[PDB]
Amino acid sequence: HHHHTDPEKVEMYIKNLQDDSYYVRRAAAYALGKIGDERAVEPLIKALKDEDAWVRRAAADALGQIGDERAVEPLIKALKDEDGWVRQSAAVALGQIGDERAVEPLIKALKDEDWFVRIAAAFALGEIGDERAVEPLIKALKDEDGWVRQSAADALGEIGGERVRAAMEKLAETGTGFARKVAVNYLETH
Amino acid sequence: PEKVEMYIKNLQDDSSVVRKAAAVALGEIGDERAVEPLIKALKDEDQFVRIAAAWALGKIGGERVRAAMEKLA
Repeated sequence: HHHHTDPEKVEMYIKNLQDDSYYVRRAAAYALGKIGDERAVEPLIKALKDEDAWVRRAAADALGQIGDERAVEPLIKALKDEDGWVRQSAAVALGQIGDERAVEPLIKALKDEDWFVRIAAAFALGEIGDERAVEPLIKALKDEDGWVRQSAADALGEIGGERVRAAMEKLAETGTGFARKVAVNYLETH
Repeated sequence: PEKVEMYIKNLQDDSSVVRKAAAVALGEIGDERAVEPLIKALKDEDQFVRIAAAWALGKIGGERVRAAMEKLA
């Protein structure tokens, strides 16, 4: 059986976002993200401030699935959460929304202590496609983590433009290691 | 809490964020049962599920090494 978007099911899960249990609050945020009904936006925003990190993570995730821009400013605040997975979730959600107000908080997240947050910030910057990210991404080509380094290289390919082209033309001669290979490959594929 | 089999099941959910959340949950449990399902999740179509599975396997492996060294010391 396949189902229609059910308003009674969404109202149930909205109420469940204020449930005493954290497992119920978490499951509600995931079900609301899966339904993708915009009624869930303001209650999901309130859940980004939940006491439990699992619920905040789920609310950020669902808000990115829904893709509503009302969530931009609260997701910018969640990029500063104490929990690493909340920050990773908020970066992905901001990339999905694609609103340019997230560019500067995402450039800061490229310097996160967690490798998984840095990948998600690079990926979100590649999605937004804003040139302001170029020099911060070129710097992330020296990340200690290889997956962070590839994510920054993939995001540079996504942005393109004259700033990326001039930066890659230079880096193919001035760079070392992975960064130099990135620039050489960029020049052969463009 | 014996909810490990529920998250192992969630590693097959159609919602990429549910499968990612399952891999993270399993990394935070630290149970060896999650090892074979998480190694499979390293081939997931979604980048973030793969990242969560590599992270979870690291957390489980560290806990395994720590508990074994703890017994010795």
